[PDB]
Amino acid sequence: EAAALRAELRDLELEEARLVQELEDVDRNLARAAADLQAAQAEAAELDQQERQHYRDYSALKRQQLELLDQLGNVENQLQYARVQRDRL
Amino acid sequence: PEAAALRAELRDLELEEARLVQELEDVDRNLARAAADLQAAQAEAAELDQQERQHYRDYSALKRQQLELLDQLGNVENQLQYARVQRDRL
Repeated sequence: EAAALRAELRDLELEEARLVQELEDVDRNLARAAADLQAAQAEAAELDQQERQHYRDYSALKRQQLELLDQLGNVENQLQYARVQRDRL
Repeated sequence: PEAAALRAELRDLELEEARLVQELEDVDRNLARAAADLQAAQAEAAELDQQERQHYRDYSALKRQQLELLDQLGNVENQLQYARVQRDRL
C-alpha cells in the first residue's frame, strides 16, 4: 500500500513530459519572433544610415550656403559704397 | 569723367552679385531637397520603429512565457525529487 507512491511518480513524470513538450512549442515560437525582431532591428540600423547621409548632405550644403551669403554680403557692401560715391556727382 | 569708371564698377558688381544669386538659388534648392529627403527617411524610420516594438513585445511575451513554464517544471521537479527520495527509501 506504499506504492501509491508509484502512481504519484507516474503523474509527476507525465506532468513534466507535458511541460517539456509545451516548452518545445514556445521555443520554436520564440525563435520565429526573435528572427522577426532581428530583421526589423537591421532595417532600423539601415534607416539610421540613410538619415545620417541626408543630414550630412544638408549640413554640407548649409556650409556652402553660409559662405555664399558672406560673399554676397560683401558684394552688397561694395554696391552700397559705389552707389553712394556715384550719387556724390 | 570718374563717373565712367563708376558706372563700370557698378556693372561688374551687379554682375557678380547676380552670379552669386544664381549659386545661392542652386544651393538652396539642393538644401530644401536634402531636408525633404531627410524628413522622408525619418517618417520611414518612425513606421519601422512601430513595427520593431511590436516584435519586441511579442518576443518579450514569449520569453515571459518560457520562464513561466520553466518555473512550473521546476516546481514539479521539486515534487518528483521528494517522491523519489521517499521511494528509494523502500
